[PDB]
Amino acid sequence: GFKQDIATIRGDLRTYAQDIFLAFLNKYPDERRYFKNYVGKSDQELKSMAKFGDHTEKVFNLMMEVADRATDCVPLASDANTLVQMKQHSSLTTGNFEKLFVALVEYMRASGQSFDSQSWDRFGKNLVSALSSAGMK
Ligand code: HEM
Repeated sequence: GFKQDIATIRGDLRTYAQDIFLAFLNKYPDERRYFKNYVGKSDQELKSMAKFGDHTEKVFNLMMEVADRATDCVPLASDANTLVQMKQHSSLTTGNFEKLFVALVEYMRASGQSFDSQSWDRFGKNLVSALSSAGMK
């Protein structure tokens, strides 16, 4: 279930973080414009870029903390507020986050692995609602 998936992701966070983040950028290539250091870099070039690994790790660690603090895939309003108020997110809208969760759920469905994809899609929906409530356009 969803709690086991957090443990699966955390066990190999760097690899899952890098692989899901790349799946996101490759499915929605316009999103790469927000990451001006990752423009014009192949998957293997980014795996060799220390800041890419550090960024993706820090993003997925926070995502897994928000997921673990959720109850029945409902995130805390305080965690949504953190994601809205972050300086690095100031230009974003809820559609950037729904694209990340669409990509994440499709990655999970395609993997060899027994992810609770329906729960990640619900979590993403609930998080988008919470981001909108915390003032994201
Ligand atoms: C639940 C989803 C997300 C979480 C948990 C998250 C978390 C984070 C964290 C923790 C950082 C700082 C990392 C560091 O200092 O190295 C960060 C940076 C950033 N985030 Fe997000 N983020 C999310 C979704 C998104 C989305 C959908 C976008 C844009 C499409 C985005 C754009 C950025 C950008 C542009 C930065 C600055 C890049 C950098 O660290 O150099 N984030 N995010």
